Amino acid sequence: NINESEIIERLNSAPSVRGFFIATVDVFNESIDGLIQRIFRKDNFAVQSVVGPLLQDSGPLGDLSVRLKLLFGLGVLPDDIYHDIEDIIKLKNHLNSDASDYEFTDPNILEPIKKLHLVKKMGMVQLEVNEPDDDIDLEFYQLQLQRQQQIIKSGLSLAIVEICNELGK
Amino acid sequence: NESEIIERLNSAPSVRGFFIATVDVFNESIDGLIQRIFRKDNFAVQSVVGPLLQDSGPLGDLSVRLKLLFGLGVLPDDIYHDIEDIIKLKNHLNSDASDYEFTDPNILEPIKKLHLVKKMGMVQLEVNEPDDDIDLEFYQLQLQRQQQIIKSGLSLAIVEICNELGK
Repeated sequence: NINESEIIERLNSAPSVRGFFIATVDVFNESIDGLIQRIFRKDNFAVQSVVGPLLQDSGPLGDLSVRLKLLFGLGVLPDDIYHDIEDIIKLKNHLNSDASDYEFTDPNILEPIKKLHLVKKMGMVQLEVNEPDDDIDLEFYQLQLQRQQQIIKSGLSLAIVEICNELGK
Repeated sequence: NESEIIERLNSAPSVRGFFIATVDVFNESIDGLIQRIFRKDNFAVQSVVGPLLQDSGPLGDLSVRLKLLFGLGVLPDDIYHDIEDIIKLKNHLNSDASDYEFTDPNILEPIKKLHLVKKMGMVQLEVNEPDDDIDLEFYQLQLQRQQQIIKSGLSLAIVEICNELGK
């Protein structure tokens, strides 16, 4: 349970969508930084004297996105993982450029998340929406809509958790 | 391979000329290394790898791309430093309005400092003069002889380095 419950606890904690996505790229960031470090000899102080700078923020390999391209290019990440992470990073940036807030139930969020290889792998679960003159009562109309969101977000969180597990092997 | 590059180092008319050809050589040898160490197939991969490697890309640079090859464990310490070291030097030269000569100290000392020139075996020195004048003829001709062997020595180092880069 450990590692997983930690990070998914962390994702729950995220109050908002923008909050959420920030936390997940952060999560990935740490997760591939554990990898980058497993491939550049953890140790020689001589060798870290090249590598450290290479990988610092200001360095040519400072940035998460480039760090992905490398690992992918280098035959270390699988296609499907390379794309998913990239796709999520790119989504976070969009939202972070966007003045309007969105919800996990919204087309321009939900649809991105469907395209993602890993939700295609794990399949997905969604609560049926509000329809006029269907059984749903309007006093609950709202709490139910929150509840759709928490379902979607949780599926996503499981995807993310899976992804970090692969990155860990 | 081994030879059409001894011709390159040869046809170089000058210290500056020499070092420019020699990092060109380093540049293309290491290119083909870097290239084989990366995935080199699928469009999607060549779609990511293409631009990563190209010049404006993060791995555009030679020296960046040596740095990474070293950190991956691919290049031995000795050869990383030597290439790096010879690069510092070509650049030095390329920023310096003064022409030097292989027997000049700012030039020969750092070349004697490389791991291969110590290791393959081009080791010596030579007193600075000439004694007076009525002597500059003779002395010119010894220098001329030394330059050409120090030139040759480094050339051995360089072509060796390259034959490792491919191996």
